Amino acid sequence: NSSLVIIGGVRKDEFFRVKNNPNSYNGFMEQGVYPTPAIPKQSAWP
Amino acid sequence: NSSLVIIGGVRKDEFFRVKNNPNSYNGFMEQGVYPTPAIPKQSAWP
Amino acid sequence: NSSLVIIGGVRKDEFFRVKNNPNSYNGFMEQGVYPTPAIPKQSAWP
Amino acid sequence: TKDMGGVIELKIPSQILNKAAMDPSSPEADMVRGLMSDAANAHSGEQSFFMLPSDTKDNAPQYSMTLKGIDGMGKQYSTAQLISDRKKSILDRLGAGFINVQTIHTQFVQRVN
Amino acid sequence: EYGLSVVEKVYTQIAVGEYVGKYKVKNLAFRPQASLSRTNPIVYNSDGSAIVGIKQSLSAFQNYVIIPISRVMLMNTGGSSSQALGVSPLVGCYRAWREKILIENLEVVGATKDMGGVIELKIPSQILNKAAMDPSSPEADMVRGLMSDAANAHSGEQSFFMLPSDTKDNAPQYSMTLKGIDGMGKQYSTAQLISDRKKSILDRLGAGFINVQTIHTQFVQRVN
Amino acid sequence: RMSEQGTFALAKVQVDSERMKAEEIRWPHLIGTAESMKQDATVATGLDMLYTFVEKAFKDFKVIPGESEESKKAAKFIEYCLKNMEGQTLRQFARDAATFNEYGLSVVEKVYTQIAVGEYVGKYKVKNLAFRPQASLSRTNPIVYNSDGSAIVGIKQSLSAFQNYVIIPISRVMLMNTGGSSSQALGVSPLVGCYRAWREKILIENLEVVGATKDMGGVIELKIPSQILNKAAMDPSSPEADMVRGLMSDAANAHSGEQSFFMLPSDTKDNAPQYSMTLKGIDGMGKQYSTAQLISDRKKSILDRLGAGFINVQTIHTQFVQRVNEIILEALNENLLPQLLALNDIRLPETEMPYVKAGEIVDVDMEGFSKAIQRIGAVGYLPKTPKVINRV
Amino acid sequence: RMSEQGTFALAKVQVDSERMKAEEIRWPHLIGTAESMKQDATVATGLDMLYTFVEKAFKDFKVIPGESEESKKAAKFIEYCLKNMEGQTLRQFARDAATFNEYGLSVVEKVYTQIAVGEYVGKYKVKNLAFRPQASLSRTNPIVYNSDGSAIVGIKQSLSAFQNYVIIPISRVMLMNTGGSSSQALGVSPLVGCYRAWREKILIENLEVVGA
Amino acid sequence: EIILEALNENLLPQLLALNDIRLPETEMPYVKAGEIVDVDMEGFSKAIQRIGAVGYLPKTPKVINRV
Repeated sequence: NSSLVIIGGVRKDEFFRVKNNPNSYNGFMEQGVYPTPAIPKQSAWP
Repeated sequence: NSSLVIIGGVRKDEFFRVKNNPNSYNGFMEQGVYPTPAIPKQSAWP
Repeated sequence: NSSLVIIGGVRKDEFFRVKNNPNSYNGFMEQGVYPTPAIPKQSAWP
Repeated sequence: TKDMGGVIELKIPSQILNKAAMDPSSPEADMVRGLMSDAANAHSGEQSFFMLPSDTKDNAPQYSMTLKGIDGMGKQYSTAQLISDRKKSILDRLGAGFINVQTIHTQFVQRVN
Repeated sequence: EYGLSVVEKVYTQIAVGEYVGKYKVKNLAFRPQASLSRTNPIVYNSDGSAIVGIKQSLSAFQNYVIIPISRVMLMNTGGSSSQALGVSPLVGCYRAWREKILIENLEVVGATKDMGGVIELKIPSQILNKAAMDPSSPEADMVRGLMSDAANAHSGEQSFFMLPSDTKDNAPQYSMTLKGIDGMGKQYSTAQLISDRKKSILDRLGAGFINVQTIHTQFVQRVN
Repeated sequence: RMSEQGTFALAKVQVDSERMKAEEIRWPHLIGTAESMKQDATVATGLDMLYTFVEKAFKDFKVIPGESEESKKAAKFIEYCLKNMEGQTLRQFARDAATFNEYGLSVVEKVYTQIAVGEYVGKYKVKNLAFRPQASLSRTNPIVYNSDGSAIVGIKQSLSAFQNYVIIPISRVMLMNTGGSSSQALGVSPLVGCYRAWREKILIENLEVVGATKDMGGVIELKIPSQILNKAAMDPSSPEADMVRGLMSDAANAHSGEQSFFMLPSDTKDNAPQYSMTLKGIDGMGKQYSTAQLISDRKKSILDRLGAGFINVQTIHTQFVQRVNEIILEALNENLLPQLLALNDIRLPETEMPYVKAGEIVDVDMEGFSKAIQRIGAVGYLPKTPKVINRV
Repeated sequence: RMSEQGTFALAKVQVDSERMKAEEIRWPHLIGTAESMKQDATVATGLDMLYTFVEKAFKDFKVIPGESEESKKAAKFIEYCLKNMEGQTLRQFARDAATFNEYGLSVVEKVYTQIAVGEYVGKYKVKNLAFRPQASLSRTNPIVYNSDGSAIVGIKQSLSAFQNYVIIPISRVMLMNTGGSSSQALGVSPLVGCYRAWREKILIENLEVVGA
Repeated sequence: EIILEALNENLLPQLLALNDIRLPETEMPYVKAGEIVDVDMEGFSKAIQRIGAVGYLPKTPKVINRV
């Protein structure tokens, strides 16, 4: 009885683990009709 | 039976404990598409 | 059976005890982005 | 001044309230004194939230927190337009009713002259 | 501002100049209303017929008396010739100013206390009570985590909630809801209350046009 | 008769006025509260626009001589002195003098020097109209009076201003103040009055930022039986632990896109289901006070005291600038010029004293002026002089 | 009498003004905070439109002579010198001088050279109105005063600007500043005041993108 | 105006001093910046007529070159 309630986005440790995951796909990858170089292909910041 | 009801932000001791926590991630850290130097990377005030 | 119903802000004794508490944090302390000298850091009036 | 819409109401079992009143040096007394000061300072800010026990004894819960509101309909008479009608009623007798927006005011002054 | 104004005329002789031998006026010495006598400022005859002079307090001659009427130039407004202490234009405004201030105070506290959408959490009291008496128990650690996580709960790229779904009665054990006013909000619209009182104050000074030959120009001519 | 029978009570009129102020705006503190204001983007803007036209007026200044031949020579010497200060110009002086709109007060000291070589060798110029900053003055008593509160003998400057990281006689100082009568040495800063409104304006803006950040409407909530949550916490190498770790990352990345969906078990144990997913919303009514119009009222409240309230949309703003110009000209015409002529023993009658006239703050209308000359000219009421010709 | 009885207090008026600022906009930092602003599409646009008309004004400049014959000859020589700087024009100088709208301050050094062959052989032109960038100045004390805080003796430039990848006397330097009185050597940048509003404006735009 | 003050009062007096051109105060030339707003052809043309039709406009090459 230690991890009943989980709130996301309120810890730096949890934020960067999801952000730096190479398999992660987030909202900033919406390529739309055809891919364009204006939209990132990786989750982690440069 | 001493700590049933908890209200946040109504004590200076508790407010600074969360604010000064180096692992805290709050709403003022919203980096967006890519990081910018106009947005803090630490919770505590300088 | 003497203190069933409590109404706040209707007594001077209760108002000043909360107001003069050094640990109190009220709505007039909203520092926002970064602290400014236009907003008080203590609850009690000068 | 008396339109207390959205005021905070707290419900606590009377066992805690009664124990504090007769045992000033008991753990119930400390928590009650904390509530009387914490609830007064309950504003909206960067760290405002509420945490209450979720026990239940009957169809109603033991602990609850709700914001009150007028259960029905508010006032209807719109006292604002009542005052405006009476102000124009007063100024008309002095010929100075144009401030509510040869003239009437100029002709009125000639009478006194 | 005070219905009244006192100026004393002082004359001096010329030493060297175009009009040597004549008398100038040295200073039209202003006597502040605050430095005057607080008890009787103006003294009359044995009857209430005329004025013999104006009294100044003895406390104005210190660092941190009756002046004859013939030496003083009196100006007053808002009253007839029989009102020595004229009616200040702020008389009348006063009641409206008292209301205007009070309403503005209610707006500030009202906006601060409109906790709509605040986060409320419900937890079984077994966990809360165990933490209070066992600071070194797993319940204590999770409670301390909630007190900090809930304070930082903003909206961002990773905000979500995960709660146990246990149920003991018609109501669930764990829940999370955002509060709202259960009914109707305020009705009086304090905004238009203040606007009416502001126009009420400025009208007495003829400067009410800022709320949007004129009235303001004619008002200045009176003072001149 | 020829005898004063009273006092101005300078020393009392002050001491009442310091009590009747909120304590953050009394003399030794107002110097800090002014510079902790200004950093408001509506307060800076009001002061900047005021200085814009004050500098313009005192740029193309003119000295108007009298009728006699003596006055014309004096006017030329005055123009030379005012345009040849070593390292100073009237525009810089005007923008230093106009600081009484921030602190109610302004101190300038007159220093005279002799000419070595030039057109007026042997005479005395003015070296610098030395501005004394209000911040470097004495924080205790800035202004010293007689044994009584009747008149002023001088102004005190702090001893800490003579360091790197005293009483100046009144006859050497040019004092400018505004907002008060002649009996208020420390004038009323136009920021007095604004102060209470500025305090509110700031607080409301702070609430808007935190309020918009904390409006978690539509946030995702997940309910899972506590058997899975508890098993993961005590068995890090169990299948429950793997699925819990997957949820903590998948839920964070849950956006809307081309492949967004949810799939949950449909088991049921009681009136409520075991697994669920709902989007939260405010259960009731939202905020009511509409903090937007609160700020707009307070902004117009602040700018009105500076006459610059028209930005919220002959004028009020132009008339306000003329007030500042006239105060400076009185000190310049009546305190410096008579003394400057006395040093070079140019003694003239009252009607022959030259005076300095400030420039015009509003540009001339070419359309209006050109057709105004014709209408006067076509009748013959306009004299034939080089003064009229040079106006084109 | 003919004697000063006070000081301008340049060295104090500064030291009060650096405290009364949020720490991200004090001298050694403002150089970075300016260039980390500008990349806002409303801040760039405001500065660009200002420079548009400043360059226009100082393009078709004119020199107005006096009445005597001596002044007319002097005016012609002035026009030649101002229009014949080696590698510089007044438009470039105007758009370098106007940088005090970003940093409160601008430093230009005057260099004179002799003429070898030309219409005015033997006289002295101005070679370049050398602009000293605010970023290459001294980050500790940029401006040096007397033993007292009365006047300015010169301006210091960092030693790191003489490398590829010192105190200049005041008599050689043309100082321009805005937003402050004569007692504020480091003028108030127009971006002071804007700063708090810019911080909020950015944060809100970030919330809109993640919210949608 | 800020730029012109530095240009008129710091460079020009020093530049003339080096080439020993010493003049009285009233004979110092000064630099005048250009106009930031373009001239209105409609307004200017009809302004010249109104002044010209009365005879208040001098006959000089300065006026002629303005076209």
